[PDB]
Amino acid sequence: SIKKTLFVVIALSLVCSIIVSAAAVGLRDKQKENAALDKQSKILQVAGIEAKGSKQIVELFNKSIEPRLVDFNTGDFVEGDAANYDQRKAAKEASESIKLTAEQDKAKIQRRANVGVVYLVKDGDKTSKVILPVHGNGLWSMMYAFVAVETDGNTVSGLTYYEQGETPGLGGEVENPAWRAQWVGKKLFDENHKPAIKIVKGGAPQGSEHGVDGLSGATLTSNGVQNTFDFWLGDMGFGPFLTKVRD
Amino acid sequence: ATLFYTPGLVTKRSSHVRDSVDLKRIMIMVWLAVFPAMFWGMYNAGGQAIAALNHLYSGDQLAAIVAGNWHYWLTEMLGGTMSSDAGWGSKMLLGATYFLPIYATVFIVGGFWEVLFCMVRKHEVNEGFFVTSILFALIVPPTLPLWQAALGITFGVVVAKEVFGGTGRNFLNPALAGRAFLFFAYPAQISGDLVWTAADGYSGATALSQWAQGGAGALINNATGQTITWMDAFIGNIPGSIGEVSTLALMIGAAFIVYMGIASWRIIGGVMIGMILLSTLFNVIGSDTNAMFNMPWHWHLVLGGFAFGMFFMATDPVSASFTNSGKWAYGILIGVMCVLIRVVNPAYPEGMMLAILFANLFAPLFDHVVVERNIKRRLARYGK
Amino acid sequence: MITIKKGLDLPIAGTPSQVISDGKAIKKVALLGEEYVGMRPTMHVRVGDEVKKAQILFEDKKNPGVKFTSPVSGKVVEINRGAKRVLQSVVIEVAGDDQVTFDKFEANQLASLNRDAIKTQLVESGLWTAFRTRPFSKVPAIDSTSEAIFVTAMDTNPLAAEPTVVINEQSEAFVAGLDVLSALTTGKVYVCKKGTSLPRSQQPNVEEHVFDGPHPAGLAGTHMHFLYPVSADHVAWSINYQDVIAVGQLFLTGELYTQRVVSLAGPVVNKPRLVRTVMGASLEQLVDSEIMPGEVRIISGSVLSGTKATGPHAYLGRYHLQVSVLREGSMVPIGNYEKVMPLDMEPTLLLRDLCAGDSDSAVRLGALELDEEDLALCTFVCPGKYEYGQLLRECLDKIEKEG
Amino acid sequence: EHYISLLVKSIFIENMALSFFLGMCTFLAVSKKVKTSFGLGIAVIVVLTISVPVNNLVYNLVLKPDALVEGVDLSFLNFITFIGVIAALVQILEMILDRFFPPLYNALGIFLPLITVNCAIFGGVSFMVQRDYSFAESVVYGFGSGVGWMLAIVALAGIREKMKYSDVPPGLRGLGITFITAGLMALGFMSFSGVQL
Amino acid sequence: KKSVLAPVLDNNPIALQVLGVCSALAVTTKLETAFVMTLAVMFVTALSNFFVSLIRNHIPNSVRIIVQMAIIASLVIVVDQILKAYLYDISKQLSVFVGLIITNCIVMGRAEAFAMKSEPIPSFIDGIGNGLGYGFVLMTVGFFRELLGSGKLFGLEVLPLISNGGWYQPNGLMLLAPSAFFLIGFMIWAIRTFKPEQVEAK
Amino acid sequence: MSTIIFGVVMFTLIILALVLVILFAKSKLVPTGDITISINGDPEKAIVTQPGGKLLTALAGAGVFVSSACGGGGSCGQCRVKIKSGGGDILPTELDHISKGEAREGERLACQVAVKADMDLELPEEIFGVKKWECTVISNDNKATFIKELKLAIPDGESVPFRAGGYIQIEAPAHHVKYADFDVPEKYRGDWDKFNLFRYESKVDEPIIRAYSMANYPEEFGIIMLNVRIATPPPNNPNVPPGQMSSYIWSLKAGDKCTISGPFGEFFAKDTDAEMVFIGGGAGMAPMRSHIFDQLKRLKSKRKMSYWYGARSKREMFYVEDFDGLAAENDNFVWHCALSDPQPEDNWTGYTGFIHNVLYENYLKDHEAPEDCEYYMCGPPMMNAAVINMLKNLGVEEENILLDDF
Ligand SMILES: Cc1cc2nc3c(=O)[nH]c(=O)nc-3n(C[C@H](O)[C@H](O)[C@H](O)COP(=O)(O)OP(=O)(O)OC[C@H]3O[C@@H](n4cnc5c(N)ncnc54)[C@H](O)[C@@H]3O)c2cc1C
Ligand SMILES: CCCCCCCCCCCCO[C@@H]1O[C@H](CO)[C@@H](O[C@H]2O[C@H](CO)[C@@H](O)[C@H](O)[C@H]2O)[C@H](O)[C@H]1O
Ligand SMILES: CCCCCCCCCCCCO[C@@H]1O[C@H](CO)[C@@H](O[C@H]2O[C@H](CO)[C@@H](O)[C@H](O)[C@H]2O)[C@H](O)[C@H]1O
Ligand SMILES: CCCCCCCCCCCCO[C@@H]1O[C@H](CO)[C@@H](O[C@H]2O[C@H](CO)[C@@H](O)[C@H](O)[C@H]2O)[C@H](O)[C@H]1O
Ligand SMILES: Cc1cc2nc3c(=O)[nH]c(=O)nc-3n(C[C@H](O)[C@H](O)[C@H](O)CO)c2cc1C
Ligand code: FES
Ligand code: FES
Ligand SMILES: [Br-]
Ligand SMILES: [K+]
Ligand code: NA
Repeated sequence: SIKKTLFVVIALSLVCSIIVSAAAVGLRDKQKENAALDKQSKILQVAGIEAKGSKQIVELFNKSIEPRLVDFNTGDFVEGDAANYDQRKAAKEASESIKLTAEQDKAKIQRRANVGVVYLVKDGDKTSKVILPVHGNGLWSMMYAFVAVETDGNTVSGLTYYEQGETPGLGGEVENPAWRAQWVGKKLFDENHKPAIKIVKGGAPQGSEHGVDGLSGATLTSNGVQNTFDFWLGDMGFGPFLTKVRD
Repeated sequence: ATLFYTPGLVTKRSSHVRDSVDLKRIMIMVWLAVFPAMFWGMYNAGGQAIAALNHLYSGDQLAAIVAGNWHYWLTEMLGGTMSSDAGWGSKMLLGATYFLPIYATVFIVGGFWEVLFCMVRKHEVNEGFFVTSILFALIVPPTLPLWQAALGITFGVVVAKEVFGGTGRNFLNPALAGRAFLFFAYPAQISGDLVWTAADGYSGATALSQWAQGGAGALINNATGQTITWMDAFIGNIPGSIGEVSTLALMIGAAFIVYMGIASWRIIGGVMIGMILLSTLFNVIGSDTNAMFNMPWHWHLVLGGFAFGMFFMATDPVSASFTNSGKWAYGILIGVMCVLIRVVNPAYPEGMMLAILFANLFAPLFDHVVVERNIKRRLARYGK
Repeated sequence: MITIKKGLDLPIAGTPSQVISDGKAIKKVALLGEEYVGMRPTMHVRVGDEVKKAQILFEDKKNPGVKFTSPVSGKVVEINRGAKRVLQSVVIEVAGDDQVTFDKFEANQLASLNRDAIKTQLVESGLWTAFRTRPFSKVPAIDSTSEAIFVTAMDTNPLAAEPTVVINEQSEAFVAGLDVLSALTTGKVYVCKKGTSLPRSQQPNVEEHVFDGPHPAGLAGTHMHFLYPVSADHVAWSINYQDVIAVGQLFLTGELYTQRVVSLAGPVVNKPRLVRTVMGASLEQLVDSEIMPGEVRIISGSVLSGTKATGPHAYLGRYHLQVSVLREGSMVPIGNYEKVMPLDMEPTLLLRDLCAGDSDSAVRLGALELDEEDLALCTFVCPGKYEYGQLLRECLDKIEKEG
Repeated sequence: EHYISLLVKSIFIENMALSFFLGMCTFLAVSKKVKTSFGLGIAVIVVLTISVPVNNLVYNLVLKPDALVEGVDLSFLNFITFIGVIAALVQILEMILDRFFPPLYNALGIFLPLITVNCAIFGGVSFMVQRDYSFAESVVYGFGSGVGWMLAIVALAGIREKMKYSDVPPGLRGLGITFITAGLMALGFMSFSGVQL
Repeated sequence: KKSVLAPVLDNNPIALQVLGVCSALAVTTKLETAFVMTLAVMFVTALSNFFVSLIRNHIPNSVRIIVQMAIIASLVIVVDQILKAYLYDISKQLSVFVGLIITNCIVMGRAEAFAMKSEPIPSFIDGIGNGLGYGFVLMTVGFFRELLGSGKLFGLEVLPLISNGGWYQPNGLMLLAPSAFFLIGFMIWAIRTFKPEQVEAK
Repeated sequence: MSTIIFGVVMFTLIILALVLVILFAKSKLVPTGDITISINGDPEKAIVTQPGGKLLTALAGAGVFVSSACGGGGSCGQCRVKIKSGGGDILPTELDHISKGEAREGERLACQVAVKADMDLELPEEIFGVKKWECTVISNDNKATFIKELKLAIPDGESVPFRAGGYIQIEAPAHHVKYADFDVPEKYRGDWDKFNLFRYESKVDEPIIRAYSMANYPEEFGIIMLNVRIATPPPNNPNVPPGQMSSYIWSLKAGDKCTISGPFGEFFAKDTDAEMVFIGGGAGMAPMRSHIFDQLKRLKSKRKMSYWYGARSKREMFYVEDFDGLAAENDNFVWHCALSDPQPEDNWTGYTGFIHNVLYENYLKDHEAPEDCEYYMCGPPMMNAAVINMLKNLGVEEENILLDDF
């Protein structure tokens, strides 16, 4: 009975889609807040601003943080929905992204968005520090981090890896608070402003400006972190923008 | 049981002449075949450790180190010396203090599981455990903790062999499976720069790691500060696992069992072919960035456990292919995989153990292909 | 022509002199029932019955028409039976000269004889039992026919007698026998021999094939594998040269020829040589006064494949042309099986199937082409101690029963 | 070649069975006979080589956000559409057993319908939407993923057939030992863990 | 009640039947993830079996799978949305394991083997029972893998880790799939030795 | 709302396209009309099932019943048909029961073969023709302690065309019966009053059907003689309800009505010249008697015949006059009986023990050709198992031993 099969499949297909469509469209907004507060919790944590709870995070994020958009090819601010720009989606589309060459793609990121979002921290009506999203592939998965750089554009205030997939213990210590705290006070650039952040096998010399101890027995993941910064701390990453911040 | 009164011919057409070879004689031949690598393994284990200790400490500082490590002062008590003027006797004695506890633990613990399965299932004990115990003890770092040795043999004996019915009824190499268990369960004790030498506080990368970092030029014995020549790796005067170091010692033992017919020369031949082809192919392609592309065949041979695996573990009759054509295919995949893992796998400096295990899984398909093509030739009456 | 390299010649002491002499007089002879595959006997004699030369002793229930006749005239002195009343042997005490005669023909007519006529004479005399079918090494059914009859005119068994020495003495009978096989066969007769020369048949049906190499070269299974591959739908027959001489004698003289030349050899044999005896001759009497002192084992057949000549089985087997005397003293692939097996088979896999009892798998790998003698070397070299001849028959028996 | 590299990665480095551990239910069930396993792997390859490329167009032409309309993103129909597409092709595969009923309809039995839920088929399509595989890349991935699954199943069947000569404890025989075999098999597939596309 | 607990030990979806193996080997790294996955599998399996029963008599066999999967994917899709909006943190840990509930063979397997050919209420009872056995396996494997691989049970430090000051060195293989393969295999061994009725014949 | 409508339409459209493709596959990959199934060569016997996979289902629907104890599943293996044409190939589950030689002939399991095109199957003729006879009881006498002979009168002057060693089927209705109602004579009730076997009561929720061999050779026209053993609860399982049909049969008396069906059977005597040896036990005396009477009175066979019945005491023996008359009248036939525990009042002077050992020592041990004798056996499971082992140790092939396991 062809008529019977068409009636049941068509009738079920529209109606089930209706329940699914109603659930997805209706709950999307609630999901939207949940996704936003997750990023705000990280930006505050690295900034050194303790916040806890949705009410505090939203109130404090608006008070202290001013998201902005930056064009990598020029290192200059652009106007847009900084609060909503999705660099991940942009990097996947040729309209708002470019494809990297083997030489340019040091961090193994296949593509780099034409515009990437930055966050400005303002102690008062002036920006006391800038937070830059940086990502690059390690040994096992893409690792995404936020890096809070002081007004100098060279000294780093905080680091946090908010998305990574690596073996806990050997290579997964990018989440370890002690290793992240070692970055505070470090210099992103050298005397001549070339990416200089270096991950040191065996331990950095005491007082090292750009020496962060690598993950013991985890050279491959430590190499990825170095590759992450060498792309973003350079001409095709945030290099041009930080030059403007620098002076 | 019982006794009965009259016979039948079946039982009368017995074997009336048989060959001297038996399973017992096969295992003892292999057990003796690794003795030369084992005795040297200890001398090398002591020599590397003693050399590293003198490069790291001297005077009263060395005395404190010797007093705080039972391996060192036990060597002093028995007549050896930890000073750099120690002769071959003292080096072998110190290496023994590491090997024997590992071998004793592996033999007893693995033997307990063997007898337990035999006791409960009313099987007679099998002599194959002599090879698994000795080989497992010889493919681990000298510094391996005993409790990890116990766990490793248990996985190899039980999970890989006994649950399959014991000797002759499994498909995966038992000794390498225990090493694989420790490799992934406790990688820190069987990897890095701190496990291949018994000199406390010493960090030294082995040749494969050094080559992967800076090529042939990086090959340095930190204790001595001297270049590692190809001759050193062949003889085994290089850091590493106890037993694998001497490609020469392994070849001597491998020749006897190969001549005696215990080890398949088609498998060994296949391994050499697979390595040479792939290693030479990488050499030709070249790589301005990967130092491992340029490692030649003769260097691939004398580094790591290629020789030990190729001769004494890839030749495992139960886990290898049963067809002469399959034996060639089985060996080549091991040789290709070892080079592949060595060159294009960043995480692992060696790939022999993992390679054989991959090949164990596919030896049965190769045999199947050979046999199914044979059935078709027969169904065609051999074109007669 | 066809050269064999995969094989093994056992270097056992005491090879025969290859000179035919007269063996010890035999006053006892027997037929071994278990030698005939799948034979359920219908007894035609009882202990104390008097029998003639070619008189029927028993018949096969599962092979109707096949008659197993006495080798000699005399008295039936025992009928040994084993477990489940399996007929072990029918011992006949030699005593007399009575015989059953048959039709005789001139040598120039044998090639032209009618096929059914040849079958009748062979069956009545009991010489039909010389043929064995591969697959399954059974005596052929009376009504069946074969396109390929294989004559084994070579012996690569250790301590075996040289067929050329025996056939030369009976050149006329051997050629006459080949002519008879030419008329009996639907196809061709394959005379598988070594390079030396043998008397030849002028019939176009009879082709000579030379095989050279270690032991397995002289086995009919090997020759069949290279010349006429056998299967369920392609059955070949096998007959040895001494039975061919008997066939020629039967159709020339009209009498059953039971004389045989067998090598008496072994480490404990004082004068290893070729001796004239009779079919089923008592081996206890044959080797009497010819062995060194001590506890020895008499084997009907070769050391590789053969029967322990003890008790009810202490008689020359029907298909055995040698007597070997010796002093009483898992499938881990070591390259062992492949080295002694020259056939296009995967030995370490077929043997695994026989050990496991995988009847269907063993057939695919070529078990149906095999007799026990084809696996004797595999049994010899097995680090594990298996008896593949027994395993093969168990698989073959399973195939017959279920099929 | 970019295509050759993707194909090698989706077979050996990213073996859906032994590397990602997807499709284990049919893999550990129908693994007994190589012939049945080969048929299933062949059937799985066909289903994958057609499913991923079909879903690639549907997602990029219809379901991708802002594909049909600007401001309308019917991505939420991703899970239902893909499984439905996979399920549709399964019914045709079931029908096709009119030519292969002996070897596979019967050997698979209840599992022939379940090939729609192999994680490998759903998972493979999911990786094609997260990644940015072109239609040509979608075919290479689907074919490559299937081939890697067939190699393992055919390999696991080869091992199991070889083990007929084993004395496995009862209770462990069948499902219990098969789980141990796949666990041991995955160990040897870890040879590719570090490999870089 | 007896029908609900039958698929725990008598016809376990992972031990006797061969369903849901993929999810058992992936989420058993923590008992927390395993338990949420089991409740999710329980919720979907019970409802999916229930809906298929209502329309079993009215389903065409040609488009049978299409009808059924539409039901199964729809429920999981809704569950993913609920998890994203409420319990957002829990949704994030589950990654694709939420979407992969759809391919869990228990859901479609019991839907075809049992819900059709059977009544909706009892079909619902069958879906709950399989989720229990699925969770019996998920929780047993999660216990060994988390205790030895992480030294923790439900995130609670049970075994002090050397990195914290303790004595236990975690086993890295317990974090990988093969451990799950072996644990499940040994679990079946215990069940079939305590229940010889389930043993497979030679 | 807005995007929701957009999603609902694109979804429905997509799935429908899939359904359209699936239907296209149904039209081309699975065309079907109606299948014709041929039974034997008779056009009357023919099934027009539209194709649907099973054969046992299409056949049951048409009117032919083949045994299917398990009900499909390839478990009982009692459903066997010869599908000479059609049916494809033999599935491995069927091969578990069907031998290679039998499968080659065309043997197939109906519950496993899929009807997909016209096929011709060869079903036994006896299945089509089953006849119902509402008989009237003539005698229900106790032949022994726990055996009753039920004599049934065939109605209308009719007779049953059954074979020797055959059996029929009794269809009793729902009934509650008390053992106290039984008519156990005083001679045999000693054991019954001892264990209080009268206490038992049988209750049957629904009508039931069972099979019973005949103990009257075909020429005894008019009457279906039968021997029935009461199924009292088992010695190792005393705590069970009693027998259902046997209790009902014992409850019957003269004048009662009993509906049957039949004939059926394959425990027939082989048409050869070989010596026959019969080994009976308990109710096994029914098929043995029919066999012996058929071969002496109707076939008037001169073949050598022997009968060896196992009993516990002289009272248990029955049909002594008939065998004694046949043994006297015919020189080819001799019968014997052995008492496992002879009574003081028996004054037994014959064989004592189990018939396996009685037969071996008396006849088969010294027999020259035990192998050349046809053996027909019917008796207690312990007795059958013992005899078969003894015969096999004498070299008797399975083809010469035909059993009648009940
Ligand atoms: C060809 C053929 C010929 C036959 N000829 C004869 C014949 O001549 N005479 C004859 O007597 N039979 C004969 N039989 C057997 C007959 O068909 C019946 O099997 C027999 O009569 C028992 O009938 P019943 O229904 O009362 O037994 P059932 O009702 O099936 O009971 C059988 C036994 O099981 C016990 N039981 C009941 N419930 C349980 C429980 N829960 N657990 C354990 N045990 C339990 C009963 O107490 C009884 O002992 C023949 C069968 C065949 C196939
Ligand atoms: C029975 C065992 C086998 C017996 C020996 C068999 C002979 C096998 C020879 C294989 C072919 C020759 O092997 C050859 O080795 C030399 C060193 O010796 C390599 O010499 C060098 O060349 C390459 C560039 O081409 C360099 O990157 C590298 O330093 C090294 O590989 C050659 O590149 C290789 O091609
Ligand atoms: C990773 C490197 C090493 C592994 C890669 C190489 C794997 C090679 C093996 C491929 C798989 C085995 O493939 C195997 O081939 C043989 C013929 O040779 C087939 O043999 C069979 O195929 C047909 C079906 O087409 C069957 O009906 C029949 O029984 C037989 O002919 C097996 O059924 C198939 O399963
Ligand atoms: C089949 C899947 C795998 C199943 C097998 C997995 C078992 C996993 C855990 C095994 C038990 C581990 O238990 C382990 O016991 C040893 C015993 O010395 C402890 O080891 C302790 O003592 C030894 C010797 O004194 C010290 O060298 C060591 O540093 C110390 O930690 C480990 O710290 C503990 O972790
Ligand atoms: C030549 C040879 C090599 C062997 N190699 C190994 C080995 O590498 N590892 C091992 O555990 N056993 C080894 N054995 C012992 C035994 O054969 C092996 O464990 C089987 O896998 C047991 O079934 C070897 C035995 C022989 C004769
Ligand atoms: S749960 Fe069944 S295939 Fe993954
Ligand atoms: S009905 Fe039971 S086997 Fe077919
Ligand atoms: Br980017
Ligand atoms: K590297
Ligand atoms: Na070395």
